[PDB]
Parts: sequence; structure tokens; C-alpha cells
Amino acid sequence: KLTRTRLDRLYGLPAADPNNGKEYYEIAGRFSLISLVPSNDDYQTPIA
Amino acid sequence: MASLIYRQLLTNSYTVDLSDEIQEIGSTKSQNVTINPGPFAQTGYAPVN
Repeated sequence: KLTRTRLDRLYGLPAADPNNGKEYYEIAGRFSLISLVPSNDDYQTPIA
Repeated sequence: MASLIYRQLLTNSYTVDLSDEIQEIGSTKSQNVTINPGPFAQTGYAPVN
């Protein structure tokens, strides 16, 4: 909405006010993980 | 003494040539050989792009 403009009702997000009056936007999820950090010793058991 | 020594070292030519054929056919019938890498994983950075 922008009055007295030859161009109106364009698509996207407004460039001025994102406050939205509401609380917030919910973004949530889970995760796997992969890394390499120092760990316990397997040298203590070098045999099956 | 060497009566039985040089007797036996000659009589068992059958043992020795049977051993020859035994080891030959065994070599023919040997199975595969596989190694285990051991108690150690191997990895890295896979998706190089």
C-alpha cells in the first residue's frame, strides 16, 4: 500500500517497516553433528 | 649307523615326490588373502567442490 503513486501493490517485503506489530517469527529445527576433538584413550585397549 | 640312515634317505623318494605333488597342488588350491585395516578409522573432507 502506497498512495498517490503510479506504481502500487508491488510484491515483496516493505522497505520501511518490518516491525509487523505481532510478536515475532518462529524458526526452529533440529541438528545432527560432525566434528573431531580430543577424546578418551583407545590406546589403553589396543586388542579386541 | 648309516645303514638305516642312507637306507631311509633313499627309500622315501616316494615321500619326497609325494610332497612335491602335495605342495604343488596345494599352491594351486591356495585361497584368497585379506587384511583388516585395524582398529583405526580413515576419513576426511569428502565433498570437495
